[PDB]
Amino acid sequence: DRDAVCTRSVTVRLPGLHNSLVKLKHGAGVAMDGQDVQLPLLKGDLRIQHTVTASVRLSYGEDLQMDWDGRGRLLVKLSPVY
Amino acid sequence: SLSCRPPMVKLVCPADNLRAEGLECTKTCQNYDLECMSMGCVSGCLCPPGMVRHENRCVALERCPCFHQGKEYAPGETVKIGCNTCVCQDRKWNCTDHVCDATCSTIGMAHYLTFDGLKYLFPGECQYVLVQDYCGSNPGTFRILVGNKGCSHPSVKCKKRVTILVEGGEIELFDGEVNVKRPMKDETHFEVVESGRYIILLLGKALSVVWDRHLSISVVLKQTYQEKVCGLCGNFDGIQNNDLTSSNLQVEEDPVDFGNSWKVSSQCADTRKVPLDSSPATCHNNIMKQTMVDSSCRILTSDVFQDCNKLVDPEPYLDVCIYDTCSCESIGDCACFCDTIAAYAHVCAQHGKVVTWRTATLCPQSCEERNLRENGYECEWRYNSCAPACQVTCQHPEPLACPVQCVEGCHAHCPPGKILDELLQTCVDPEDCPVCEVAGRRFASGKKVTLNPSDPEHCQICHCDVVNLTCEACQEPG
Ligand SMILES: *[C@@H]1O[C@H](CO)[C@@H](O)[C@H](O)[C@H]1NC(C)=O
Ligand SMILES: [Ca+2]
Ligand SMILES: [Ca+2]
Repeated sequence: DRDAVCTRSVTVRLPGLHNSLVKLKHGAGVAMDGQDVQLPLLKGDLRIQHTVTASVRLSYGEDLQMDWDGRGRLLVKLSPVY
Repeated sequence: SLSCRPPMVKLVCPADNLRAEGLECTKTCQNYDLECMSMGCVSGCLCPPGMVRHENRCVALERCPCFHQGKEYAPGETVKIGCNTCVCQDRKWNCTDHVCDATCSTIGMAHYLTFDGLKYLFPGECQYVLVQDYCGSNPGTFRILVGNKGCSHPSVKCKKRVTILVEGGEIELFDGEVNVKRPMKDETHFEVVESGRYIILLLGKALSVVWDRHLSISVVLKQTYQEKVCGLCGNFDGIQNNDLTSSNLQVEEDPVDFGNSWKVSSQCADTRKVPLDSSPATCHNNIMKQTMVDSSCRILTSDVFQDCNKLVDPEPYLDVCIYDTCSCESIGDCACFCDTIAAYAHVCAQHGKVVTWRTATLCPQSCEERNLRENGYECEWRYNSCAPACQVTCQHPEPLACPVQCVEGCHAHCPPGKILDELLQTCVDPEDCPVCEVAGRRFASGKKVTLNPSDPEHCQICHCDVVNLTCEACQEPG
């Protein structure tokens, strides 16, 4: 159908760290700057880990969360500082 | 290959810089302020840094237009949204800050559109506070109320009753006419303009009411209040998701528990939480009829409304159409359908889009009976699509504060040199008006008001009933 437009991927960009570029892929996969990565990924600020072992969760600082973009159910949590 | 055009120059990915933002991040006028992803450039030919692409033309200056409704606007051009003008100076629209005049409504039997804009469903059968000012920590000037009977299920039943309580008064209306049970003190602000299909009704500097003689209640307020009111229409603050603050000072999520907080009689019946569904009672398990109603409510999305659909979203006014005329058992009067579309056409008229949607096989609205009392058929009354509501008459010769630009209905039109009076149904020459001009100055046609209360020594009163050039003597206090 033409009335069926789902989300495939989402791209996150953190100018605070390297001006990097995270990418949540159509699976539960993540790819920083082209490089696939094993979870967890404790860098300084951002943590990426599974939740139920079937869904990724980004957490930059204490003012940002995310959720799985595998089959297209992205979420965000923005704290009142924004 | 193709040597690209003169106005732009080709790029090459350097092997060192990862930031090869070249062909992939082609900056057009949309995506300049927006930030772009890029892996590496391509073997394309991109405009210089000082200019951008614009519909197969690398427009040089940063003068490219400012889009709205998917339409071009050159820099300097203006747009009129609401009561504000707005001109995209550089590349962003630059609007004024004159807040406009809000408007409740009662679209159909059981729906309500707040000031800030929130349609919700509330079928009730008691009397309810539509809007008031005595809210928390305020004086409490006006207390417009509304009251319905047999109106939980829309039908040819559900006549509304409206009791408005301003300046210690009690003027109320039902069954077509308006009735004064208690006249109010400052009669100067009072006014009634029975023009067309409506009863326009002013009450002050910053209050007005409209009534289509059948169900609709469109109270209009000015900039004066700005979070001084509350009721079923909300608080008039701009915030659009706090219009469910009940009387007990908390936001609720279910509107059927909201309006139950605003009933006057605290011992009548509170309405029942209906199980939610896309099909009302008649359209429940009658999927045949459910399509004949859906199609007929697509007049709201038709060739004649295409101009307004770009300004006013019809999706709110369509949900009301399917809801009302399912529940309504329309037999002789197809008014539970013809009144939900007129409510959309009038909103389209306020934004300057007059519409003629009404034909002989759909909601006819004749106007021939007013041209009957005279044996000679002069034929001045006509159905006019949207005519001005605030004109000059023998009863209201001066121009009034006009909250409504134009209105539907039967309008009397005759050649100039004649002015309309309502008692004698036809239009008549100006001299036949009972007009008053005492001691020279221009004013109304002899309003029944006692001017000059302020100063005793300057108590020089001059009434005028219809024509008399008289002045009355003041009774001294001593
Ligand atoms: C908007 O217009 C005002 C008044 O002319 C001007 O001061 C201001 O710079 C303009 N702002 C933009 C974004 O164009
Ligand atoms: Ca509000
Ligand atoms: Ca105009």
